[PDB]
Amino acid sequence: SLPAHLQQTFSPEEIQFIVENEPIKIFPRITTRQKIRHTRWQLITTDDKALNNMVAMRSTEVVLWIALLLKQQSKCSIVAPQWLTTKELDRKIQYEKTHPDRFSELPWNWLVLARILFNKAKDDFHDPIHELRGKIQDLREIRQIKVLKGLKYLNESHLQLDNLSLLEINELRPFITEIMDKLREIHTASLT
Amino acid sequence: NDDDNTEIIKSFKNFILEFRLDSQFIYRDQLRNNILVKNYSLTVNMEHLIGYNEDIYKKLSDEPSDIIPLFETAITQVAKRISILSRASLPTFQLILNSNANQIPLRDLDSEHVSKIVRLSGIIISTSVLSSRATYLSIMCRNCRHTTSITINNFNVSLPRSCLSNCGPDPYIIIHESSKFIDQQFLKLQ
Amino acid sequence: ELLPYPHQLMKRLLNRISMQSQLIENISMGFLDNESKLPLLCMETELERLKFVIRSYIRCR
Amino acid sequence: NGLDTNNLSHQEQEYLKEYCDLITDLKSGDLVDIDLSGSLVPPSDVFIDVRVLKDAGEIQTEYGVFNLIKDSQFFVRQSDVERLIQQGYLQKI
Amino acid sequence: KFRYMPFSPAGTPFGFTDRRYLTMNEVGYVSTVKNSEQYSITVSFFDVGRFREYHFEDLFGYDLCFLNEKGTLFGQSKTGQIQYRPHDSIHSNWTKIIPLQAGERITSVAATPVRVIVGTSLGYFRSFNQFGVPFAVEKTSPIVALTAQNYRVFSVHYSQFHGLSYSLSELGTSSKRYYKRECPLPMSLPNIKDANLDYYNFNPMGIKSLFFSSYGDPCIFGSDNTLLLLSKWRSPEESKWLPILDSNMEIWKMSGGKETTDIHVWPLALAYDTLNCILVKGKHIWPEFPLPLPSEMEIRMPVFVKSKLLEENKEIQIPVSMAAEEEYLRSKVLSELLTDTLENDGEMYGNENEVLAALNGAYDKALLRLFASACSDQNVEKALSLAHELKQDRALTAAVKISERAELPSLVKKINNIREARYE
Amino acid sequence: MYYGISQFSEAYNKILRNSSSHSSCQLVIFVSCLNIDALCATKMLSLLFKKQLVQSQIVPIFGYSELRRHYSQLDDNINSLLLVGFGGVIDLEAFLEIDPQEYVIDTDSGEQSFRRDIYVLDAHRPWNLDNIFGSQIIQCFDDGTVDDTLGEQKEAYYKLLELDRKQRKKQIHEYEGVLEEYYSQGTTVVNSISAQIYSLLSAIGETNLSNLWLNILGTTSLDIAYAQVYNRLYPLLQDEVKRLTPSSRNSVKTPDTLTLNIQPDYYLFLLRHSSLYDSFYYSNYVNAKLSLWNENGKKRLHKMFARMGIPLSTAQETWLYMDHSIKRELGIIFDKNLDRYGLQDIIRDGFVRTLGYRGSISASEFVEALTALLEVGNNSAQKLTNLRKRWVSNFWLSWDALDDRKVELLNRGIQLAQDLQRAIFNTGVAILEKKLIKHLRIYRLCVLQDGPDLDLYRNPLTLLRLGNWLIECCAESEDKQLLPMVLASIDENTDTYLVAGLTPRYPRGLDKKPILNNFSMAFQQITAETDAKVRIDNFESSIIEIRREDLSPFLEKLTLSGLL
Ligand SMILES: [Zn+2]
Repeated sequence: SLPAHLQQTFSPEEIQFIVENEPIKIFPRITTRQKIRHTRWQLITTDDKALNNMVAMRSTEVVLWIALLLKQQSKCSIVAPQWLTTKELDRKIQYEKTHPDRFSELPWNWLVLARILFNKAKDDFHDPIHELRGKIQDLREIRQIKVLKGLKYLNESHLQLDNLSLLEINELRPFITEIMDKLREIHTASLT
Repeated sequence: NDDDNTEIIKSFKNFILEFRLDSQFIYRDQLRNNILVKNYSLTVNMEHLIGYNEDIYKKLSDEPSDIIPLFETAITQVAKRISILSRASLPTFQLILNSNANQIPLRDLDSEHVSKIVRLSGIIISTSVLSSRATYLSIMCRNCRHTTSITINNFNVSLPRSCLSNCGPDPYIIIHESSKFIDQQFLKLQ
Repeated sequence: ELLPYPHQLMKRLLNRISMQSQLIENISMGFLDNESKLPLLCMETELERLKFVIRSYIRCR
Repeated sequence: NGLDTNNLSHQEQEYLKEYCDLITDLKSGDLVDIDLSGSLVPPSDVFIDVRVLKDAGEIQTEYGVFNLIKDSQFFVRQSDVERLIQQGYLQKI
Repeated sequence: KFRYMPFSPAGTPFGFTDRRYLTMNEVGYVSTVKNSEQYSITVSFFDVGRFREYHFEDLFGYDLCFLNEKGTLFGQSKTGQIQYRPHDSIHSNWTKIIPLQAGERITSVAATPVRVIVGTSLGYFRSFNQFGVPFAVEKTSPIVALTAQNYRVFSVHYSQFHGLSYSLSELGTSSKRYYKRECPLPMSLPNIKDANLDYYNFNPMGIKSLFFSSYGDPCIFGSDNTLLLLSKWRSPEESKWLPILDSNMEIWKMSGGKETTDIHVWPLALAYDTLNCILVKGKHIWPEFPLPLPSEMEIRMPVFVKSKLLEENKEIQIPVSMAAEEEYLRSKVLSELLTDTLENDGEMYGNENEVLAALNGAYDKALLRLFASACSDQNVEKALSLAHELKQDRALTAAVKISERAELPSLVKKINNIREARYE
Repeated sequence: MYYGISQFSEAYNKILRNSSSHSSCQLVIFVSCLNIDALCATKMLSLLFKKQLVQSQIVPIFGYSELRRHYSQLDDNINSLLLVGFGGVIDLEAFLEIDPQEYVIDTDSGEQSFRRDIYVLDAHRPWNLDNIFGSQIIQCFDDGTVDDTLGEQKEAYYKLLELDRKQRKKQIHEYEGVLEEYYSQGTTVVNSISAQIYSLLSAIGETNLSNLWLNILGTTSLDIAYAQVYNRLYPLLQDEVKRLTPSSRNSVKTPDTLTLNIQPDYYLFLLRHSSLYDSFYYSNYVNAKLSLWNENGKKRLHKMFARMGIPLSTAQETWLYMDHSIKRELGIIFDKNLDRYGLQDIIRDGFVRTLGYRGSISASEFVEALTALLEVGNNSAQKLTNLRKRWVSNFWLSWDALDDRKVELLNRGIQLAQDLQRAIFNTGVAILEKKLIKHLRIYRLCVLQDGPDLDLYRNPLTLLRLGNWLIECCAESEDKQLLPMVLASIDENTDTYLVAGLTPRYPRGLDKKPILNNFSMAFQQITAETDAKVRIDNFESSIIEIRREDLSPFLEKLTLSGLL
């Protein structure tokens, strides 16, 4: 009833679907806050209140799939989160290069949200988007080096991965879990 | 002119690091993936080099025998930057070219094509055994044992004629333990 | 492991999906019988996303 | 089937019949608000463009019609056409 | 020496390029492109639900503009041509030439739902109704800048023989009222790098923009990059200009200090308590055509001693004493403005009373946090004077709890006297 | 008239009022395939209706037969149609068998309203006046031609309609005279449909570089056949490029920068994909000027490159690898030389688009790619239908090629364009060397009886490629009188000639009033008189297909007619 490739992991589209439930800041380009001096949003999964009280260019926070729906039309702009600016990503790059073992504390959704917003909101960034793409690429490459170091220390016992992304984890998950399972089964089998 | 060579190298480094189509950094990806499977080369489509900055392609095609080693050097530097945490060893990377320049048939190649990049086709009628060419020679003076080295780019070197500070007329010898070599093969194209 | 079923949570979610479907339908009948369709589109795709999560959850277990 | 037969054993043929009957019982009792047999790719878009890959004439949907003219293209709610993508009459996404 | 120049709110120069903005405000923005011998004008809106963008080829080369909800007003400063364009296009566009003496120019223009207003460099002040009928001509000090919101008009005057001054009016469909006439404006004019000189060649007054709060209070943002708001303008004997945001200090603070330069604030509108603006980066002070998203800055009362913050921080964090001072002042002034709006103009979104109540909560909390430090220095009188300021009686009980924890029974006694008085 | 260009907004608002809902699909677009401008107009219109989230259907249609079929099977829920690139020149209310009383609703008032709109987006003229004045349901998007030109015909139509004695005789004779002189005008395109949609997007406030590029493409597709219309529209496109171009200068080429310049775009064929030599060699205009279909013209082209200081091997390099110094200096090298060969009209400024690092493409090259995809992209009645199905299906290869995500499909288009133009050129030198063009007194005749690549010319656009290649050659000669031409080609499979009636036109650089195509009604008159079996359902009604045995009687009756 569940396909083999979905049995013990998430598809990248499911990882996207998870990340799309996160709140994001938008500048509305419609006004829905009816003045004191008609259809309302009436949602059941998320905060209905913000969308019914939008005013144009008063920034407000909504769930990301609604922000993408409004940005498919010209009816909002999505404010790129503070970490995704050039200066912040450069600080994270310096952290990654300065601490060879720790992963830098980017948010768990960083690669997923970078991909989403670089595609669907390429015009909304204050910084030039080619630099943001370049530095997101720098971060992924440096973090992949750190992953390849970490996998030399797989155990039958456990492992710790402090600030690894949801996407990076989900990409590694079948390999790490299967190999550690087999190391366990070798070790436990040897016990009397 | 070493500053100019450094700017050529940095131009190629920027080409590897910056060239992108449809949201993918194709040469960063290709170089990383090549490093993972431990083949130290990069296949470059010169349509992309032209599309990036035709000044670089003009420099490359004017004198490839000088420019190709600089491009190889740039690839090594980017390879280290995208696969090693520096401030916590890889060889000289081979450049490989893809092209769609108009073919010159093998009979029409003559003296005006000397040292130009050329595209041609034919039938391989023989393939010689492999042979070892030096990339890095560790070099010693026979009398004073002054040691030096030659780093070689295989696009056309010799041992120095006399000692680089009597010491004999023709004194240098190779230290075969520290010297580095590469595979070379000869083919005949009909 | 097969984790224990969220009985009360699933009961109340299925009630909401029913009532929200009836609401979206009632508004559609109202349109057929101040007008802007955009909140209606958000409600429609909300039920699509939510029904996807329930579908995926049940199919997995 | 919840939406080559010679290769099955006859036990497998009647097994498959019973398992399909079971699936169609699950998406008919309680929980019927969700078509439990629907897709498990998450819904990426609410409206999609779809090119008609085979002709099927004028058919109704809940508040309208499609005339499935060969190599015509719609722009339409995905939830109103998914059944026809699975049945191979519509092309895109 | 001085030259009059045309102004429109937050309009930009051409600089080294062939397109510029005529204006931008809470409604939208207008841009013009030097399309060879003629100009391509585009009018763009932030509320795409209400209004639709449009463009036209302009043969006169309008250099003045103004943009309210109802229509766009255009002007050509050197020829006296003006044009007005309703946004519905159910009412007609219309065009007029207003007379100019030799060397006279239109310096600013503005529009209201029942009026169109034109001010010239010789200080003539011409009013037309919204259909172009001439209604009045005055003479005033030359109107270097001018805007309106609904029926309220706010104009800035200057000459070598009058100095900098302003007027505020509420013209209405009836009961045409004038709140202040040519009172001196306390804004600072620019000092006499070349991008700055280019900007002041375009705009010698150095008014980057000029507008109203969403609740209808006049605002201006001068060459000091300090947002000024005129408080209690509805009663002239109490009116006072409040420097509600030193944006240089706030840019310095939010960037971690480090002598941060080559980032500039381009103001659009204040809304309630939060300046919408473009943060321009680089040598040029003004935004480029692909208009960046207007970032938001909350207002900050200027109580931040830069030397003290340098000593503390050597990313910048604020000592809790300074933070409580700014919180108390900001909450007090914003609560006053909300109270005046609700008394005179009344609610418009229907939640301003809840906002004002929560704001009084922040005010009392800031006073209690100051009171705690005053009690930590064991000063009974500073503590008691702070105790007098609190609004909620229930909040004033917390001052008793603090003065108990700070072992000041004198303060406890005095506060209980205040409780007994406040009970009335 | 029916909707003037000032009030396209009102028709679009009526579309959104009547035929838009989240609930249902309600809007159908019929677009004439084998028409680049109609394609680009439909693409712009579909992007508009996507952004406004309007549920709609696009149907590509070959000709009037398929139109009447597809209209007949529309459900009453469809309360708006858009007819793109056809239908303006035929009485649609009669042809589609409309009775307005079958569609009328809610009269109250001296007024009516109707359960279905039929909006017509067509650039062909003369309009049928039943569409423009008679119908209450047909709603034409007028470029201004009616208000500019047709006041007398308006008055004549309404007075004749009113006029159900000496005065009666005089009036009815007069206005029948006016109308029968307005009809029997030759057919002609006066606008680009894509520019009409662009003016609508200007009214709504929807212009952007994507919609502008589509407008540029649809307009550029007119340039070969309708040079005057392209020259009329080109200034407005320059205005819009400057208005929508960003303000940055010294803009470094960056993988996210879409740029759309006005710059020198020579009249050579696929310059930035061909070699230089091939882009001269396969150009219609260069062939016409140099008479390149013979060895002397070939010698002249070699002479030109030698005089330019370009080695022939360099001239034959594919343009990307072709020498960078030559690519920089090319404008100077042309300026110094092309007047010397009379090729001075090669110099032109045109719209060039370059996106990121993936090359540069002019509107000229891009429409060549799109046309090649339309032409060669993917019992007699059934075989004919299965051929027309291939062309209806080729529409979606041109459509998908408009998207930057699918530039590999555009490169397929480029390759097919080169090989198509090669086939046209070889057929052309066959025609001119074997002197196929028989000079009948009224018009020139050319009939392809046999040869290689004959099975391409059963496509109307490929036949029109060859026709335009011939017409440039005849136009740029001094000895020949400018006369209309008939080009015909046998299909050995269907045993029918496909026949095209082609206008002449002046030399490419000269400037006079336009030349109209009167094969459109002459073919109709011969069809109406004859017992022959001839199809006349193509939207470009100057094209017909006819059985092999009937052609020579048809052409004899045509050359006896005075109508050409
Ligand atoms: Zn020595």
